[PDB]
Amino acid sequence: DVPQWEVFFK
Amino acid sequence: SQTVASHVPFADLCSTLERIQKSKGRAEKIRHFREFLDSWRKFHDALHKNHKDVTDSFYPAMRLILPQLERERMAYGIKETMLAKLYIELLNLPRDGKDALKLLNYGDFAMIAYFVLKPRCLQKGSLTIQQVNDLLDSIASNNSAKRKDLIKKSLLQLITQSSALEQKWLIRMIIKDLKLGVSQQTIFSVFHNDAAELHNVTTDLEKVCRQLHDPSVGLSD
Repeated sequence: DVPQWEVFFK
Repeated sequence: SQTVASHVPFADLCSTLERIQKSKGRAEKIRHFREFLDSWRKFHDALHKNHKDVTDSFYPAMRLILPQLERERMAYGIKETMLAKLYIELLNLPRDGKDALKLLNYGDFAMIAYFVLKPRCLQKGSLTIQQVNDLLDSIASNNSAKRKDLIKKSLLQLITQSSALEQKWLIRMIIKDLKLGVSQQTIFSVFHNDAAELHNVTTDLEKVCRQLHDPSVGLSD
C-alpha cells in the first residue's frame, strides 16, 4: 500500500 | 521508521523554490509553496495511514526552505571561493577558460554555478530530500571533526548526482540565503497560523513542524 509521490505532486 | 522525505525528489523541492523565486507577486509565491506543502501533507497521511506514534513531519523540507533557522546542523565550513575551486577541479576547467574565470572572478554565486553547469552532462537529478539531508549532515559533522577531505567527498556526492538547478539551490541552502522574495513570517503563516508564535518561544524548527503538522489543530490543543 506504499503511495507514489507522483500521483500527489509529480 | 519511514519518512516522506525518502520519497520526494530533491528536484521537486528545487523546482518549487525556482518557481517561487521567479514569481513577481506574493500571492503567486505563496501558491507555489502551498501546493508543495499540501501535497506533502496528503502523502504523509497516505504513507503513515495506520501508524502509531509518528514523528515524521515537514521538517526535512522546511529546514531547507528556511535554512537560516537551521540549528540542529552545525556550520558547514563552506565558502563560495572553495566551491569555485571544487568546480574547476571537478569539471576539468582550464583556468584561462571562460567558465573558470566566471567562478574565480566572483546574481549570487549559486547563479554563476548554475549558468556554468546548465549546458553540461547530467540534466536530471536522482537524490531524494532525505539523501540530501543525510549528506548535509555528514558535511556539518565533518566540519566539526576538522575533516576537510570527507567534506570534499560528501559535497562531491551531492554535486555530481544533481542537475544544475538542484545544485543552484543546494548552494543557496548551504550559504543559508535562498533569496525567495517571501518573508519567513509569510512562510510560517502559510504553514500554520500558530507557527510563527511557536518558533518564537522554542527557536526549534523540527518541533514547530511536528507539533503544528495539522493546520486545523492549534497550539491551544
